[PDB]
Amino acid sequence: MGRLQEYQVIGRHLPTEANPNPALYRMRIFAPNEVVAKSRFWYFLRGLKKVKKATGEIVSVNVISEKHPLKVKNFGIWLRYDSRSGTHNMYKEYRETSRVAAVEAMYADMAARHRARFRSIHILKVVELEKTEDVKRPYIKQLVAKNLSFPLPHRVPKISTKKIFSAKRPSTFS
Amino acid sequence: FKRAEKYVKEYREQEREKIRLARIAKQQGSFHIPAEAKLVFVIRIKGINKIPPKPRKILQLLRLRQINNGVFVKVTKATAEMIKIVEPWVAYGYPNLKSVRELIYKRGYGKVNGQRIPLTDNAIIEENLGKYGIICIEDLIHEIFTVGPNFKQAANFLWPFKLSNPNGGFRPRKFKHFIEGGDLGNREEHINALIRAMN
Amino acid sequence: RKHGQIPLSTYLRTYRVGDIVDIKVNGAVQKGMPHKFYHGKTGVVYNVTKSAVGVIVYKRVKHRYIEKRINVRIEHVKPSRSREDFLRRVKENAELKKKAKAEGVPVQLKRQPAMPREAHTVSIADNKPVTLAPVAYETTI
Amino acid sequence: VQKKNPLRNKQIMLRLNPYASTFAKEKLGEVKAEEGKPPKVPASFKELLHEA
Amino acid sequence: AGTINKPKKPTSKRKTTRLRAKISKRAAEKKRKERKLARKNPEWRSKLKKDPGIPNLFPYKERLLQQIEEERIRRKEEL
RNA sequence: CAUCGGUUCUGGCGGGGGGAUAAAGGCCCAGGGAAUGUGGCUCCUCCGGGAGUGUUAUAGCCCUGGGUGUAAUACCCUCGCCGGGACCGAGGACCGCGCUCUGCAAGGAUGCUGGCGUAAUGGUCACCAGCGACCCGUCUUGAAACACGGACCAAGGAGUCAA
Repeated sequence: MGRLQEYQVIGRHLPTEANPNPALYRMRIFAPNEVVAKSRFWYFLRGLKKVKKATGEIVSVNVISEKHPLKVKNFGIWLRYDSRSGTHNMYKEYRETSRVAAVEAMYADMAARHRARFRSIHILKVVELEKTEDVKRPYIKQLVAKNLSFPLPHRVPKISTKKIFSAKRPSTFS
Repeated sequence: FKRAEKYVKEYREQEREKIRLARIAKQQGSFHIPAEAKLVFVIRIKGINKIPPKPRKILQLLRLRQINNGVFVKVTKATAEMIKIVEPWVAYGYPNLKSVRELIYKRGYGKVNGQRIPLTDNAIIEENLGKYGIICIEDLIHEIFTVGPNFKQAANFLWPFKLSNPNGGFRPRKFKHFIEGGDLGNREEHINALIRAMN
Repeated sequence: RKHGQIPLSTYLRTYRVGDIVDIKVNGAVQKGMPHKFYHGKTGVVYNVTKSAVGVIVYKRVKHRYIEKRINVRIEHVKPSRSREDFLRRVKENAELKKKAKAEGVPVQLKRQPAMPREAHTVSIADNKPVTLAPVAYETTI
Repeated sequence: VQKKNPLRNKQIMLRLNPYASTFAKEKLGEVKAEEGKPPKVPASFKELLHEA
Repeated sequence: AGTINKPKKPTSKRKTTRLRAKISKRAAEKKRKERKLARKNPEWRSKLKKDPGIPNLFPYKERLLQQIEEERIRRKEEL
C-alpha cells in the first residue's frame, strides 16, 4: 500500500480532574505518512479502549527505522482479514530485507491472491525468524537451502521500446 | 527595516526553541507534545454544481465561492465544525512561513472600498490596516503567520486567493479523503506541497 | 412529575413583566391551560394578574411569524434560565471591567470559544506506555 | 498598470521589504546551528522504540 | 459439441442502457428490501464475536502464551 | 539578433536545518553465541564428493556495548545562484514607490540589422484534406417519440381602432 514506513504512535486520553495521569498507549503502525498513522492509531484505539480523537491526544509519533536493512531476513506475519464470510487468520512468511518491505510485499500478495484491500487487512504481528528451522512455508524453505545455485533460463533481452525494428533475431541465453 | 529584522529573528528563535524543547524532553526521558496548530489554509477544490444548502452557506461564509479559492482560517471549535461540514469540498492543512509569504507576495490582493487592489506598495496596507498597527507587507505576513490580535482584520482585508491548478496534478482519485488516498480533508503539514503546486 | 400533591413553591415565585418563562403544562390542574401547542415554549411576560401571567409567544404560519398573547396560570409556568447566562455574565463583566479600569491593566471582555491546546511535556516515569495489538491477546485466547 | 512579482523582480522586493538586501548579504537563510557536543539518546528511548 | 466447425449465434456482452438502468434500479430496491428485512428480522445475533484465534503455524506461539502468562499473573497480583 | 518586463514550462549547482543530532556501513576495542560448520580430524566411497565432530583455525557470520562521530548518505523542510524554451508589449510629456543613486531591470518594448516595396503580407470565391455537425416549425407531456405542415419562387398576410 505505497511506500510504507513504520511509526511508533503513542497516544493517551485527555487528562481530567478524576484522572490527572491517564495511561499511554503505544502502537507500531505501517502507514504511508503521519496523518494515516495517527488515523490508524485512533481507529485501532477506538476498537479497544474508550478513547477517541475528540477525547484524546497524540503524545508522540516516531519513525522506526530498520536496524540492519542490508541483512536478508525472513519475516513471519500473522494477520486477520475480512472476506464475505467473515474474519480469517493467516500466517505467511516473506524473505525480505526490512519489516516495511515485508509488509508491502504482504499487501501486494494478499491483494493478488485473495483480493483483500488495505481497509480489510489487520496486521497483528510481524516477527523475525532468527533460526532456519523457524521457516515453515516451502517457498522460503527452498530459498534457505544449502548451496542454492540456479540458472536463469529464457531471459528475454531488454530492448528499448522506441527502437521499433531490429536487424537480427534476439537470443534468450544471456 | 527594524521591524522586519525583529520578525526574522523571532521566526528563527521560535523554530530553535521548538527543536530545543523536543531535544530536552527526549533527553530527560519524556515527550514534548507540540502545541496544536492555530492557523490553517483552506482551498476549495470542488465545483459549484449540485451542492446542499448548508455546505453552500458555509462555503459562502468562508468566502470560498469559486474552485481553487484559498483563505486563512484561525483554528477554533467554531470554525472547525464548519470546516468539518464542508470537508467534501475543501482541502486544508497547516501552512508554513514560506507558504504564507509566497502567497501574500504573489497573489496578495486587498479589499479597498469593495475593490480588489493588488498589494504593490506598503502605503495601501498602511491606510487600510494602519489603525491596527499593520503598516507593511512584512507586518501583514507576521500577523497572518503568528495569528495576532488583528488576525480577523488582516484576513478579511486580504482578498480570497485565486490559485491555479497544481503542477503535477492531483491524486488519481481526487474527491476522496487524503487518508483514503485522495485530496479532501485535513492533510496537516502536507498542505505546503499543494500550495507550491497551486501557487 | 409524580401523581398527588403539587409542590407549593410553584405559588411562591414572584413574576414581573419582561421576565423570560417557559410553559410546562401541569396535568393535575385543568384551569388555565394553554392550547396543546404552546406547550414547552418560552416567551416574555407582558401582563401579570392575581393568579396568572400573560406570555408573548411567536407562532409560525406559512412563511411568516405571528405574535400570540396567552394567559397561562402560575402553576404551568416556570422561570427560564435562558438569560441566566446573560445576567450572571453582565454582572461579572461589569464588576470585572470596573476593577480592571481601577487597576489599569485591561482584561478579556468577550467570552472566547475553545482554542487549541498549547505545548506541554508528558513524562513516562511510572506511566510507561503499553503496546496494543489490533486485537487483544486475551480476546484471542 | 502592471503587477510585478517580488519573488522574481528584486526591485519590487526591495521596495516592499528593505531588509531583503540585508538578509541576502548576511546569509540569514543559511544560519548554522549552535555548536556543542550533542548528548546521546537514552537507551530507554531506543528500547521503547524497538519494543515489539 | 460441434462448436469449432459450426459455431452458434454469439452472446453479446455489449450492455443495453435500458437494461443497465433497470438492473441498477432493481439492485437499489434489493438493498432497500434487505435493509427492511434486517430491521424486521427476529433471528438471534450474539453481541460478542467468536475469536478466530492464533494460528498453529506461528513459530512463537509458545512465547506469546508466556507473556500472556505473566501479563495475567501481574494483573491478578496488582488487582 | 541583443537588452528587458509580465506569465509559464524544464534542467543543473552551492548552502542551512531536522530525525535514534537519520538508521546503516567502514576501521578498531571488549564480551557472548550459533550453523545453511571454515580449517583441521575421523568414516565411507563411483574416490567426483558426501556423512560425523565442534565455535575460527589455513573462510566467515550473528548479537550487545564503546571510539572515530556533531562521519557520510537517503527522506523531509528551507535559503539562494546559474542556464534552455514558449506566449504576450496593454498605456503614451513629467508626477509615484524605490534602488545597486553620473544612473537603473523603479507606476506595461525598446535598440540594431536584413530582404522586398509588390499581390510579397492581407482579403474574397471555388475545391481538396483533418476534426466537428441528425430537418425545420408546431403539439404532447415533465419530457421524448408518435402525429401535423413544408416541391420551389415573387407579391399579399395576422394584438388594430373607439369608448
